[PDB]
Amino acid sequence: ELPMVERQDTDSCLVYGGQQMILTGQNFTSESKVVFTEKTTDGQQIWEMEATVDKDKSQPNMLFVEIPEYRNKHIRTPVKVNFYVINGKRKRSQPQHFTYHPV
Amino acid sequence: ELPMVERQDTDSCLVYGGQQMILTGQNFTSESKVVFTEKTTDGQQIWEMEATVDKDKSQPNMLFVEIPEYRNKHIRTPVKVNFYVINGKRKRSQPQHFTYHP
Ligand SMILES: N[C@H]1CCOc2ccc(F)cc21
Ligand SMILES: N[C@H]1CCOc2ccc(F)cc21
Repeated sequence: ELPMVERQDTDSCLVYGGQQMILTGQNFTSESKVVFTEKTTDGQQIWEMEATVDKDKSQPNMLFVEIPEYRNKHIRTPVKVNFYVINGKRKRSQPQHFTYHPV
Repeated sequence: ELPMVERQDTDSCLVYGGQQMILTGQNFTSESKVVFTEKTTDGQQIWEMEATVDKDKSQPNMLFVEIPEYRNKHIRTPVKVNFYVINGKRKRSQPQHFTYHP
């Protein structure tokens, strides 16, 4: 019943974001949300940003997602972040991995 | 809820193993296990090794893990392996990536 992500077609991009990522998986709906986050090693969440889903193109096994602009556009080394797909208030997918690179 | 791995502070190490890897995530418990694996491209698992967790230091969002020694310390090129966190008999995280170097 949870959203599931089997694959993503994009693992990185420049800090501005603003490019399409395709998620292959299961149990996506027009109410699925995609949420990018980042945590410190000790687990404090220091970033959260919802990503825009293209709901016309998306299908129950295929989500089209616009990668967010990263929290700090002035980073000087690549930064590892996560994203998950969530249905409702609690049914979230496993966390996926993504990397932003400096301009 | 399944174990979830959001971060690892170590992506690789030498075949000796023994250094500490911190995993950041969710739904870890004192019974969580960390299992390293290797499989061929036809998908046959050719290595399985449980990694020792420091259960005193670990928290529900942090696992302190001793990286295992790799199965063959005489390799001459790096080897890609996976690891996962498992609670109970079958509730596992998706596979994470790791590399052993010669
Ligand atoms: N285009 C609709 C119908 C097909 O199923 C989905 C799944 C996710 C989504 F965002 C939109 C849609
Ligand atoms: N130190 C205990 C209590 C806090 O939660 C955890 C989580 C994982 C673990 F290995 C041990 C513990």
